[PDB]
Amino acid sequence: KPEPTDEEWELIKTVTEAHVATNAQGHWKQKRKFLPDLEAFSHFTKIITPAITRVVDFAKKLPMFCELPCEDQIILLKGCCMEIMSLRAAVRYDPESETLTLNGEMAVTRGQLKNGGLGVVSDAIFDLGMSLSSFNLDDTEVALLQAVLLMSSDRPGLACVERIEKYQDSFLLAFEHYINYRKHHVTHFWPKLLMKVTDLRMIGACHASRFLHMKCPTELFPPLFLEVF
Amino acid sequence: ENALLRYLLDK
Ligand SMILES: COc1nc(C(=O)NCC(=O)O)c(O)c2ccc(Oc3c(C)cc(C(=O)c4ccccc4)cc3C)cc12
Repeated sequence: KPEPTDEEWELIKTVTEAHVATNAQGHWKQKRKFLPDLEAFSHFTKIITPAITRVVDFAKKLPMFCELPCEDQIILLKGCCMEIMSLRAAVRYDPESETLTLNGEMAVTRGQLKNGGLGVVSDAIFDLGMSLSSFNLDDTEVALLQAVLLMSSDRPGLACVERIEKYQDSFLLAFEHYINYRKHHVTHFWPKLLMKVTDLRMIGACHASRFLHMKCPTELFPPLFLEVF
Repeated sequence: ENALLRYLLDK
């Protein structure tokens, strides 16, 4: 099966380095602090702003992202924050405590997130994290999933649709070719990862539909959180 | 309209 080309290895170095530079902690498990309906919902929305900022930081370290006009950059980032933040929490599922880790510091339970306004989406993120255990995603695989979600040509209002689709096709080969090389001991690993991308895409849309729901004065919500929905 | 997100996008 085809393995990464010389230029695909450079793209993997680049996107991996971007991810590791903008991922909270990375110890995240040992700096972890466990937590003991607009009052859990403050103390969450409050902790989003740094997580949104870390995503912006990932995108800005990707030279392909920086070649786009900022109208398209805003659009891309508005469509992939919750996806990336959801993946970043789901890869930090602890099977034993049954927690996800936010900002590499706060362990939350399924209940805490549903109580903090995520609603059904928290069930989706936990379920994903549970299923991502057997996948054993490394930092390169996570970074490439992130770049694939960022370079979504389907996002509304974009100008450079075909340029974005080309960037996304570069990541999808590099990622598949890396997958072929990592030789994961799961059957049809590529097809199943592609289904996970879709799980994340569904998380980004459901969250962005519960927003339109809570309109609960908008100024109780952090400024960045409102610009991304 | 998206003014903080724009401020962070530009350095
Ligand atoms: C997975 O999500 C998240 N991931 C990470 C994370 O892991 N970061 C990445 C990394 O580890 O580096 C975080 O830090 C998060 C911090 C706060 C957060 O807060 C939310 C959000 C964003 C939206 C809802 C709504 O559903 C909703 C309610 C009303 C209106 C609209 C939407 C509810 C809550 C509590 C979600 C976070």
